Amino acid sequence: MNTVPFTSAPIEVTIGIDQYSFNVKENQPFHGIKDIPIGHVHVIHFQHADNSSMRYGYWFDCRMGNFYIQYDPKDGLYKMMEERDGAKFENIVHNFKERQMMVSYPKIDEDDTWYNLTEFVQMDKIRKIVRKDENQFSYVDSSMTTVQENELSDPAHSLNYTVINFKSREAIRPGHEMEDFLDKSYYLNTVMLQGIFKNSSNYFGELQFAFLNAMFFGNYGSSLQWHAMIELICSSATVPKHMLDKLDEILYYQIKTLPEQYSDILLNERVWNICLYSSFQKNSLHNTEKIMENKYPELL
Amino acid sequence: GAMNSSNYAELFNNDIKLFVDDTNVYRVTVHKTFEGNVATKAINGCIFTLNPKTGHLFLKIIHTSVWAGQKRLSQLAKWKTAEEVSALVRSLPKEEQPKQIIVTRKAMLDPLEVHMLDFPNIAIRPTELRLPFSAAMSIDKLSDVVMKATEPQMVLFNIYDDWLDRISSYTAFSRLTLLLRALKTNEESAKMILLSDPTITIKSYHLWPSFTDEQWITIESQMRDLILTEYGRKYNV
Repeated sequence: MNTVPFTSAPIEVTIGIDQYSFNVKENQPFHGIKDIPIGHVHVIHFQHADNSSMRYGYWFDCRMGNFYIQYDPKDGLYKMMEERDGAKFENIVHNFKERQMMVSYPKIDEDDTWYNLTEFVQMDKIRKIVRKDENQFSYVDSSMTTVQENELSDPAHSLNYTVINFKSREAIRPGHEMEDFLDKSYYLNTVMLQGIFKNSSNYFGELQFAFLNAMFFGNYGSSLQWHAMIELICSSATVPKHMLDKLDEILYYQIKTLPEQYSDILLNERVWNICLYSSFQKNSLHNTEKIMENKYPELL
Repeated sequence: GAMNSSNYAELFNNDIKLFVDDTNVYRVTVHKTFEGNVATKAINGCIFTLNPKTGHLFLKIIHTSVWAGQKRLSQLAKWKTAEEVSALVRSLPKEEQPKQIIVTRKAMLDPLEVHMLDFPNIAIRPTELRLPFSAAMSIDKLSDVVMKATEPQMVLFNIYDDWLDRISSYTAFSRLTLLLRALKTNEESAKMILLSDPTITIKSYHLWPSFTDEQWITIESQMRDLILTEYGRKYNV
């Protein structure tokens, strides 16, 4: 179980760790998060009490290094940093553990929620979407634009999601206009899976990462990407059966975790109605269809 | 964006543009079968592609053979339309290519946009105008070339005859839409108005009769009377 110590908490903040969240008071003796499960990526996220603008946070994997959080009073945010001195880091963590100055990652033994949301998400793929090669962790916030959004402007602070555009020469073979526009299988299987992602696991990893950035940061571009990647599969007549069955699992857990009161900002009515009731795959997403109809019947 | 009453003069500026109307591409008769089911029989159709400034009409005749063994014909007709407009643009020299293509029905936007991806500088626009181009097949010479076709064919017309020698393109378009609206509203009454008087004929090389300027004023008033008369008959007003 790994640990992310905090130097201090000088400003009142809501701290997220994965799907959990805790309020910390201004100058409360808070020194971090312990018992973080090894084997998953994690996200540690912030929303300041005195300015709820910029949600921001850091994706990390405690297998890749020893990470801590320090508040920067100049840039006004909690920054993740890596400690290269293992013995220093162990000594600090031991001190804070003995003083009981850390919250414990509150995982229920039965509960696979986080694994179910991050099954295909790898740090190495996050670091290609979020480009800052000098750090082993990745900063995301509410306002970061996607390479696609920037096309339609600081490229270094951008989310390099794979561009999906149904009315692009990439999506439509000259001579197969009607075919490729009404059936996205070409675009899904040849261009995206065989060509860019190489396999369904990379595709699902990026879809799952897009959803989590949409949910944890209210990142609008991420929400666009999540729905585009769902619609691309649902709009394809020819999809490997394993991929459809896996997508239904993926989406079920995403819809299960979404805060009910964010459904109006996080769910696109057109896409979901198309995917569940009109698309080639309208009858392929039984679990997702049942949770959507029971939890969000007003959207449908 | 969309072409409306606000931007009507734009139709007659020096930017090449085409209207595309697909309402006569897929045409059927509906009939009973021997078992008392219903079946459709396709008849030859056409794409109506018009330059409103010059009157040049690119009439692509859609021969019934293009539907043979095809499904979802109403959907296919839109994509065939877009395919043929795309092929027409590619056939034209660069300096003759349109800068805008205005579709009369919004269902043509996606098909045409997808077929014109290679032309990102040609704008594909809808219109809020209710244009009576469906009545093209009430123009006897256009109906005749469509019905006689035994294979796919493009025929070129000037839908304004020689009117632009005497009137502006704004006025020519106004006269065309009035004639087509009248033919759409009461075809038999409109053709009587146009063809009643045997001393005024249609030149071999024309679509419409050889009215003098004063006769055009009379005809135009008779067409407006017809449309009003028919609106009164429709609404009992």
